Amino acid sequence: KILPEQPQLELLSTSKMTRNSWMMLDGTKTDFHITVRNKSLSCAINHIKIIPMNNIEQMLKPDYWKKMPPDDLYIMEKQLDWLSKSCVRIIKLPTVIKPNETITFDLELDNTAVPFNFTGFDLLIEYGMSATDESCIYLKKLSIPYEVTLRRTIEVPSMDIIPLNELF
Amino acid sequence: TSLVNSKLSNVKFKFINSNIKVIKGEKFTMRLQIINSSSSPLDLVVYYNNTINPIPLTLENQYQLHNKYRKIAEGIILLSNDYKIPVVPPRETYFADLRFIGIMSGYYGTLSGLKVLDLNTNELIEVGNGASVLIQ
Amino acid sequence: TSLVNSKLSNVKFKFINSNIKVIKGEKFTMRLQIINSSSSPLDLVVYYNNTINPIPLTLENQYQLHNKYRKIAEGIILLSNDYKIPVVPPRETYFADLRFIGIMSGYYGTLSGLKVLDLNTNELIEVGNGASVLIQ
Repeated sequence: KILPEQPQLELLSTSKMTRNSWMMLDGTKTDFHITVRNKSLSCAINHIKIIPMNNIEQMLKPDYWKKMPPDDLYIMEKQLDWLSKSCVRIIKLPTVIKPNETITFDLELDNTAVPFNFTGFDLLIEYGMSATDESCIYLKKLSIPYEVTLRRTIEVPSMDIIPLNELF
Repeated sequence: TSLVNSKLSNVKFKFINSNIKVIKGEKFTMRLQIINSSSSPLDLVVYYNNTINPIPLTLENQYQLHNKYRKIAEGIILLSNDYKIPVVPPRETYFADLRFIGIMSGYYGTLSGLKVLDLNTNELIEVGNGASVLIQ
Repeated sequence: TSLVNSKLSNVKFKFINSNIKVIKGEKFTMRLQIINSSSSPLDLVVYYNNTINPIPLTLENQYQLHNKYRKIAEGIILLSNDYKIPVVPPRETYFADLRFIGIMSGYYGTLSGLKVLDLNTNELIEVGNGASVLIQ
């Protein structure tokens, strides 16, 4: 079986990174740019999709919800859902690349609520070229890793209530 | 009585101003002096617990005891809870600068609740007996 | 060239903004990235040397060398001299937030003097090669 010409992405550079390494102050939200270029000289991609998936979403076994109470289940699973959706995010991505075009798109890394084991990030992309208007789109994979380290900042380790009794 | 000693140890505790009076709602300060001369430094930690001690007596005595424990629990608050006194080297003294603020007017003579835990033998010495706070 | 690594070790250094232009007299900030992946944390200490390096050449070249060394020595000062970078645990990174202020107008390409000492094997690696300060 013979398929048409396919493209390729190179990861030309990233702005505020050094071999995909960064530090975060555990509450501050930053952003930076990603530059990629289509190596192909003939045809380019008409389909891009970004799906970040970091270590903790990668490093939880498929059966975590079996034996846990509803409350801790809700807390941990709410954290997981927010981390899936409202975490590191793409704004203003392109929709059509051209051959040998070095396109750049932004990326906002927001971690206001992440646990103290968020050391890892594995942003993977699947660009694709539409077929010759027949039935399908030929997808590919590219799995760039980022090694972000999370410091520690202000944290509340205890609580009380002690209701008032007398006006002042 | 005002000078409180530690069981199974040689350390010594004394408030510089063991008697203080202040208007309710105004934060005040107490300088707790520690004398250590035994063998070695310590990592004793001071904390005020604002929890009603469970009661063990007729109803009159029982409610008197509950009122006393409630006033102890939710009368004074320590603004440096779970403090870590850094080091107390041997044959040397140190001042623990404790900060409080009162919320319930009364006479907290020999205030309980303020107790210092030694993280070497799990001592629970009642260091707070050397205080005579009076908040209006 | 801009990215500088450490000999006899795997730690690596890079400035976030190696190309900085500021008005002379004003204090500026330069963000130094540390990569640690070798085996264990490092206790590296960074400092700027403000002494004229002794000269070793004809009078012409020798005075050129002396002028260069003087300009390096008394041109920039690190306002956090002898900063103890606390810990860089393995397979992690850290941002040494160095703070400077210049006193002589000029172009300090690949500035020397800013050299970081490693307190494990006495490495005197020249970390300042990845800096291109320009000040009017």
